[PDB]
Amino acid sequence: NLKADPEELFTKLEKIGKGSFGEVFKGIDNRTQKVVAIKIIDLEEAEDEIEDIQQEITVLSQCDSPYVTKYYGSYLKDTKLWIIMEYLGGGSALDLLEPGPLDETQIATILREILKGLDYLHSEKKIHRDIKAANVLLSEHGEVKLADFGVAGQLTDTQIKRNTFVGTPFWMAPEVIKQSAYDSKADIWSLGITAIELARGEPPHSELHPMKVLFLIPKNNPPTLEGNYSKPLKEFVEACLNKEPSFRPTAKELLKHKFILRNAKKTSYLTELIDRYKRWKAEQ
Ligand SMILES: Cc1nc(Nc2ncc(C(=O)Nc3c(C)cccc3Cl)s2)cc(N2CCN(CCO)CC2)n1
Ligand SMILES: [Cl-]
Repeated sequence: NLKADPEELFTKLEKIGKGSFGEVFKGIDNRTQKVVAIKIIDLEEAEDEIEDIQQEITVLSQCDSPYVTKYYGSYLKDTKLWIIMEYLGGGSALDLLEPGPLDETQIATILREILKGLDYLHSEKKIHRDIKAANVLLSEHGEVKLADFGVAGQLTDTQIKRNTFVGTPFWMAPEVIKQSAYDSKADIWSLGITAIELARGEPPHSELHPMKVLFLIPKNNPPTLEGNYSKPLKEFVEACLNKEPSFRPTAKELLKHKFILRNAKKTSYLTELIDRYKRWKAEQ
């Protein structure tokens, strides 16, 4: 369902990011005047990532959830491919960390919405494989959605596990680094690392070279959350960061975890964080 002539339907506005894959622009849906995000990739300079792009578009085209960035479509325009998504204006969860620490209500609220996204994806037999705060985006009023499906994987009846080495090293599950047969439980490990990232501001080993953690993670005991945090938060992290994937809970099970039930509140309260970042960035 590749479409054509994107500028008949969208207005391309200013660059807002990226990067490695391509360049990302703000845009307008001319039909509704809603704002969109447009990733433009020139495919005559592709040339190996082309297979990954095809996979990314496939995954995007099959997702339909409040907890995953809304996909408008992929458009051919001469030599270039336009990947068009809803624009979320609140920043990423990583951005929201920059001015300072979160409290456990904010951490639980964000984790609960990530979990609803993971529950959705995993129920569709999809694996995100790059869960981290940078890939968790917020609307300007605090809605929280998963983004960047650039390395997302799909399980099928004939392929019940993946084994591809993808992800971001600090957040990668040990079985992914080992290139063992793995599934959605890899996302649950990454969620654990993300919980530490939300609590501490950065993942375990964050001051080491990424290549070095590739040997450390499979060997070392799993990270724990250290510091003056509630016991249920520490337990939530511990549950996620089990070396044996089958011992990790599902996303569905974690939604009922004491940490989430006791501390998560309305997403609209996250506007406080969004405002904090806006103030901070304006003074930086
Ligand atoms: C880089 C960036 N994106 C933003 N919102 C997005 N919504 C959806 C996105 C998305 O779907 N991208 C994407 C695409 C399009 C294809 C493949 C894969 C992916 Cl990941 S990106 C907001 C933002 N700003 C807001 C907050 N700041 C001001 C504070 O003062 C800074 C600027 N900056
Ligand atoms: Cl928004």
